[PDB]
This record gives sequence, C-alpha cells and structure tokens, in this order.
Amino acid sequence: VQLQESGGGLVQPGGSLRLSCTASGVTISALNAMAMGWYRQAPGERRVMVAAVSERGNAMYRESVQGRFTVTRDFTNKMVSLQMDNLKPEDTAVYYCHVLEDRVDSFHDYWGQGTQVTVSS
Amino acid sequence: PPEGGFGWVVVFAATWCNGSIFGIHNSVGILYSMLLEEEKEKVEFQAAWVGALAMGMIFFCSPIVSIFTDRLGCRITATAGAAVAFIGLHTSSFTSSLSLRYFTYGILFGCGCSFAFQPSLVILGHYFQRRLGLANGVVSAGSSIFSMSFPFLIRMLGDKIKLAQTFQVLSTFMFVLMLLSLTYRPLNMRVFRQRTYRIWAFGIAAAALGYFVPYVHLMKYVEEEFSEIKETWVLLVCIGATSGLGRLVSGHISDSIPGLKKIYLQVLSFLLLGLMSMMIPLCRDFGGLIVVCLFLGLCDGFFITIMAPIAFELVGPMQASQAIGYLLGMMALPMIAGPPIAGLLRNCFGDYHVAFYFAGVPPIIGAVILFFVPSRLEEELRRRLTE
Repeated sequence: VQLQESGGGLVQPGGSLRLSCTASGVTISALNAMAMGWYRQAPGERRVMVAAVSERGNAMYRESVQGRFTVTRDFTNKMVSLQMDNLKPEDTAVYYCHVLEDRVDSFHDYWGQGTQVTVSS
Repeated sequence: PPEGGFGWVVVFAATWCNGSIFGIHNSVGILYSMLLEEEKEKVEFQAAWVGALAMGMIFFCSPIVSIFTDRLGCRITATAGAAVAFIGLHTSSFTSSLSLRYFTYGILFGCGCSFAFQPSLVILGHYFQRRLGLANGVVSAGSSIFSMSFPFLIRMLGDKIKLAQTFQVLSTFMFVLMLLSLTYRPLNMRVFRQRTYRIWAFGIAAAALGYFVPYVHLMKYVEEEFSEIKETWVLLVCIGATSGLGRLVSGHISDSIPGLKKIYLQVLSFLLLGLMSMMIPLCRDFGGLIVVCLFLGLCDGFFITIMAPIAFELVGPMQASQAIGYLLGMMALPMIAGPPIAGLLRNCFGDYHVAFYFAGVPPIIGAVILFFVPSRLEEELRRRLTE
C-alpha cells in the first residue's frame, strides 16, 4: 500500500492550485477507518500536517492554514483531492500526501513523494 | 481474565449489594412517608429532607471513596463500608430525636453505602473484558428486580411492626452484604486531562437535571387535574419492569458495537428521553400516555447500564475507578436539585404542565454535547498538530 506521487506547481500571488493523489492496493473496506490529507515542509521547516479528513468525514486543520486551503476525502475513487486559492509568496513549501490508518497499537502511516509548490515573490 | 467460570459469583455479590442499597434507600423513605400519613408531623420540612440527604450523600461522597478502593482493594472497602452501614442502621432503632436520627441515618447510613457501592462496579470489569456489557446488563436487571421487590418484601414480612423497631430487620441485609463481600477477589484530577473523557462527563452531568424529575415526579401529574382512572401503581410497576428489560437488552447490544462507537447509543437515548418527556403533556390520551411511559421505562436502561462499560473503554481498566468516582461526584448536585426546581417552577407558573417542558431541556442539551465528543482518530489528528 502506497500513495502515488503527484502535486506541485509554480503560481503567482493570489493564484489557485489543485492537487490530488492515488491510493494503490487499498480496498474500499480497508479505506474506511482511515483518514487522508496533506503535509507541508517549507524551506527550513519540518514536515508538518496541513489539513486532513477524518474517518467520520470531517476535517481538522492547522492554525496557519485553516481557512486558506481545502481538501476532500474522495473515498469513492480511493483518491484524495487538495485545492488552494489566494496563494502568497510565503506559502511556498514541499507538500507530501499522507494517509493515516486506524490501528489499535498505533495508527499506521503511508505517504508518497511530495512535490515542490512555490509562489513567486 | 477468566471471562467466565468463577466470574459468575461476583455478579451475584454485585446484584445483592445494589439491590439491598437502593431497596433500603427507597423503602425507608416510603415507609416514613406512610407513617407521616398515619401520624402527625411533631421537623415537618426536615423529615421529608432525610430521604434526599441520605440519597445525595451516596453520590457526593464517591470522589473520596475512589481513593480507598484504589488504595486498599476492592474487598476490604466493600466490607468495611457494609459494616459501617450495618452499625448505622442498627442504632437508628432508638428514639427518633431530630438531630440524633438525622445523624445516625445520614452520616452512618448513606455514607457507608458510598463505600459499599463504588466497588460494586469496578470489580465486574476486572472479571469481564469482552462480555462486560452482558455482566453489567444482568447486574442492572437483577438490581432493578431487587429494588422493585424490596419495599413490598419488608412490608409483607414486616408484620406491621412499628418503624422504630423495624430498623433492626434491615440491619441484617448489610451484614449479609458484608459476608457476601468476601466473594470479591483481585484478579487525583490527572484523569481530567483527557478531553474526550471530560466532555463526556459534562454531557452526562447536564442531562442529570432532567433525569430525576420525570422518572420520579411523574405521579403528581396524574394526581393533578388530569387522571380520572389512575391505577398509577400499574404505571410505576410497568415502568420498572420495562426498565429492567431495557437494561438487560442494552447490556448485550453494547457487546456488539465495537469500542468507542458505543457513545452513539447514549446520544440516541438522551435525545429520545428529552423528546418523549416533552410529549407527555401533549399525548394526554391515557392509552398514548401509558405507551409513552412504557417507552420512558425502556429508555432508562440505555441511560444507566451502559455508562460503566463506556467508562472502562474510554480510560481502560487501570483508571476506571477514578473516572467512575469523579463521574458520580458531578451527578450529585445536578441530580438532587432537579425535583425542587420543578416543584417550584410549578409554583412560578401556577400549573403543573410546565415542569415536564422544563424536564426535556437538560437531556437534549446533554445529547447535543455528547455528539461532539472527538473520535480517537480525530483526537489523534489534533494530537498530530503538536509539531
């Protein structure tokens, strides 16, 4: 089980970007009890989560990005979609798609290769 | 754990303990009310206060009791408390001077029940892990049977002896509980830091205000300008039997719902309990009213029985005692303040159709609170924000 790499884009300030990823080898039954989202790693910053969608379908957000970036589960296609709007130069970072699994011992993690996202200053 | 075999005698002890405790706590009050109906009041507004003081002392003392169960063992506490309760119920037989009986019945009894009652819930978990819901359902049904049969039991077997003397008979049940307590065998506010548990505790506490009123104050309405053919005893016994059945069923169903998802049962029960009470003043048709009361009895089981298994699930076994103690501590003041508030709201508005309308707000608010209890996955997601 692995999430295929995707994403990226160079945009002007105030622009919008759309992203998505694909889950390989996962069954729809196995997809439930799991959550999908994205991660951010700005220059000099550690990989931190951006926003994801829980098993119940709702989304939890990080303080600096809540109200700026939006995602959706896309459970039907076994995929995940991410969209952006009103990007600004400081929004540049390397975004990694990650999936967290429900596991009694501790939630298991899958995440594919991220892509560079930059907003021209 | 064995999850069976020997574990079926502990259920007997828990059933005996709960049945005896609540049977006494209700029968003594009912019998004194009958005596006051037979005798003069000379104190008048304090004599009826005992039945509430003793009851509230059980819940208001649990927070400290949880530091004896977890510090000595589930057996020593459950026996010393029974001994104290026996001694309290023995000395009550003497002259009923206001202060003297007040003390002997509110500080010796009731307080001992708090010590002899909290261990009656912790031990079951230490014997069942996958079937704990079944054991709790069986225990709750047996305790309901015991309580519903107890006041009639002492009345019929009492031989119409005077109240002051009959206090001695009830003393024997506590001694038996002390001997049966031998069957139990072992096989701070830190707990509040878990938000998922604190929110659930608040949700339960809020609905307490609206649980005692309709469940206890019901008969006044049929005693107030509505009933023409009452036979209310039928209604009360029907509610009791249906509560037993609902407790028994709810015990088993929780065995099916996996893990934390059980809480959704509590939401669906709180919401329907709130809605039903609001329909009592409206569904006046006596057949429909009886049907709604029957529903009220069934909804009871999901309210109480399923609390202990969820408490174990949320924090595990190692902190079940503290969590249950601090949950019972918060239900004392909200629960004991409900009936007076309704009985004075009827005065504020002057008609007894509004108490029920007040009886449906607390539980619906609590249901709204519980619906937002974070999921373990979502709570982890927020925990993943730590970076």
